[PDB]
Amino acid sequence: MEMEKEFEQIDKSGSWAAIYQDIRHEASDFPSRVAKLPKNKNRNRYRDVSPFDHSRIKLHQEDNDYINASLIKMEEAQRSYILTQGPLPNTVGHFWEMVWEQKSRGVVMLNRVMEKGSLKCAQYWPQKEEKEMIFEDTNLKLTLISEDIKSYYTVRQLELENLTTQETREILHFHYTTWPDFGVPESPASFLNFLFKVRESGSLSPEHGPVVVHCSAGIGRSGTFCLADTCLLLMDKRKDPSSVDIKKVLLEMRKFRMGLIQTADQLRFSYLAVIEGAKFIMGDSSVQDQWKELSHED
Ligand SMILES: O=C(O)COc1cccc(Cl)c1
Repeated sequence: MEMEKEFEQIDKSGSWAAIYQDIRHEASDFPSRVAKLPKNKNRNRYRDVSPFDHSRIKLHQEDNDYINASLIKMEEAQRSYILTQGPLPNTVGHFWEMVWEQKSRGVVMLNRVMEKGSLKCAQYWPQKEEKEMIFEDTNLKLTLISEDIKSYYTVRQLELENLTTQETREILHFHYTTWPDFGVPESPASFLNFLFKVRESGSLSPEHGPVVVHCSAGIGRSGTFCLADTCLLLMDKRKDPSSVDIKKVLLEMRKFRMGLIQTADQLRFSYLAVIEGAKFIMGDSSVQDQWKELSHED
């Protein structure tokens, strides 16, 4: 079925939980043996969220190459993403090693450091220009260059230096600050405005390594971001945009990391975002300005 009227049909029939459970039943199951080795216990934030062996990112390090991160490679859309957990106190150095080794330009952060009164990830970037960070275990230095705080999100320019070679690179940090503690946003307008800002920066393009996207576990909000991006790219590429099947795209992405999209509410929101985004893309370009306005980012 098409998307927007499949949507109206699930809403009127109140069957989002059943649609979502079908996806959970059909999703791939692949081994994650490296993640479960005892030496890696303090490298995993959640015991039930692990990367598959076949798609895990390997650190370039002969002692222990493990990080809880997965490469999602979308063949038709010609986009790749790295999805990862929020860094832990003992993995912040590994995180920036991965960014360096995979040649990523952008990092997309969809959570706040504290939510629901508990810590959801480590403070893994510097908050003041004059107070840079040094990661001794991986020999990297990280400096804040500039910060632009808007109503729904913040963009930071960072400098990452490999202290072994004295090479330096510019990394862009895209921080969505307004996802509610419970549930999903009422309107996808600010999330789509945010996605388009990431796109406009070059961070998702083939001349760079894959963008790194994370939330707390790296499957729920993170899954919503790449599912919406990939579906919109396919609708632009194809002769028949109504042939994009969001459930089939989601199952393809779940070949590469478990558990993407964590609730039936997140699934419904993903439909909403793709539907609204397909109107602003057209051929209607003015819709982009509309989202910006409706997002009240100032
Ligand atoms: O389902 C659960 O309770 C555990 O898995 C997660 C933990 C934190 C965040 C997210 Cl999205 C999932």
